[PDB]
Amino acid sequence: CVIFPVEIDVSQTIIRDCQVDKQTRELVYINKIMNTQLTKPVLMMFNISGPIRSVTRKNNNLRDRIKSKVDEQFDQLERDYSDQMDIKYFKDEHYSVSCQNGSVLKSKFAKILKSHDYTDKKSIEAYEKYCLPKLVDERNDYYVAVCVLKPGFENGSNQVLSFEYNPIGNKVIVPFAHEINDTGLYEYDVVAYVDSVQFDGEQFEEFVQSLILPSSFKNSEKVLYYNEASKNKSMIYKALEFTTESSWGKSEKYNWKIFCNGFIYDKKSKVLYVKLHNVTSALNKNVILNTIK
Amino acid sequence: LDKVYQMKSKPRGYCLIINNHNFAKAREKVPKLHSIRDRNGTHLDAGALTTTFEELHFEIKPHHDCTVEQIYEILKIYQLMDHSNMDCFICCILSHGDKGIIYGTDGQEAPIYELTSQFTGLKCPSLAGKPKVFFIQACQGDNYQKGIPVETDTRYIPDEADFLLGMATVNNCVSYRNPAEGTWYIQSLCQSLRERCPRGDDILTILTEVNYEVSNKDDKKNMGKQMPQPTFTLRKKLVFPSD
Repeated sequence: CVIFPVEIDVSQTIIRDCQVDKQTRELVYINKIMNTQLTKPVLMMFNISGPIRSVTRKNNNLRDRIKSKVDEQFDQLERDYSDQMDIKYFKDEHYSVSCQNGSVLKSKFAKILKSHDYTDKKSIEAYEKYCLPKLVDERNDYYVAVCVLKPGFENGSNQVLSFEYNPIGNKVIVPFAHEINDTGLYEYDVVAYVDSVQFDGEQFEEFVQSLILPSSFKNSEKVLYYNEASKNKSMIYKALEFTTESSWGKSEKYNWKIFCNGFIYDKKSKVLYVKLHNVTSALNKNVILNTIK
Repeated sequence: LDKVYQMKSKPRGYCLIINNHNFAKAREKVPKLHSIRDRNGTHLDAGALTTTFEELHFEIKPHHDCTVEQIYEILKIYQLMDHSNMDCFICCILSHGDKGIIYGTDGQEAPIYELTSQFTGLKCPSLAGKPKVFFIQACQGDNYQKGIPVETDTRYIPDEADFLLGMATVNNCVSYRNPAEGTWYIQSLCQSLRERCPRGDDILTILTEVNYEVSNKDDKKNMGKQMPQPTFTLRKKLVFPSD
């Protein structure tokens, strides 16, 4: 009943991280930049628990399959009453990934055999001040994935990237970190699907709580914070709520609950659903977890 | 001097209310219709029309989630029936649709012509000369209707006569259904009916108001507009009094 949706506008960020075997996990990453016709070599980077043993290109169908399993989980919380109808390279032609030991990246950074050269200092210089500092820390481990999507990446499908890596220390670092900006505030637009990890309401209350939800343009709107722990669930999230009135007959009210963003955990399944859709927070950090030990 | 459709019959007439909610069978089979949701809220209108045409002395005859084939049968039934003691026959279809068609639980279309022509004077001699009303709450295209700024406010009779056809929306455009309250057309059709019927106004008058309301209802989101559009081949004022 409609076919003019999602196009050159649907591009938040979709990340899935699941455990493939004993000491191996696969990371699927889909961001805005990966879905656009790049004309120049683009660089992006993040943190991974361990080192990358292989990199591959998955099919875009994967983007919608991940955003569904998640968007649905947070959808059973909402009450939207809107009107409906009836030293370790991984080269390739298009990209080039490099996975070095966090600290090592700082010391050698300049070295761009990943061919992000012609961007010269006037371009790399930037990343050392606004991103790099937010990728390396007192825990010199934390491997840094260095990716360099080179033009041509657009041709064909399979824009999604996948990283087969070996977790060091039972740690999992779902990459939410951004590029330190002058302003001080960060906007989040991401959905995540990580599994085989143990809950942790200490760092989730912290995050969710520092979330500033979008406005529904209603004076009556109140943003509540939640912390439920149902049967096989435990959700930490914030919703924007406001009551509405009938449009015809009786005086029946309609309590809305929308813009739900937070973390939902499946106590049984041991899976973690993340949803930070267009929410702002002064907190620009990564979510670290522990693999079911 | 004058003329008005006879409405005396205590049991005015039947009211086949085909309420379609689950389009699962369709999301599977018909490929194009896999990204199709269910019509949530339809129930509010189903209970809305039932309440309305109740005080209006109509013997409502509700029908679950019907598939095209069932619908046709349901209609082929109330066609061989006698309606002599009945002075009016109403049919309401609620479900998804497209260009002059009404999807069923299954997922295959069903041209309106093939539904409404099932009750001509020939096919049903019993309803000949008696008003046959049809209200079709469904989509009729993928296009959204734009909204322009008004800045104001003994013998033989034809075979297809006495027909009233209420279209939730003009053609090529979309109908709007709200999960919490119900659907615009159907809700206005009632709020406007259930109120104007006491003061004795024909349906043709009442539908003009309905066009007024739904024309004001705006799809806050995608700047949408819905514009109902009836069609009739009636011969006298259609009006039903109550108590």
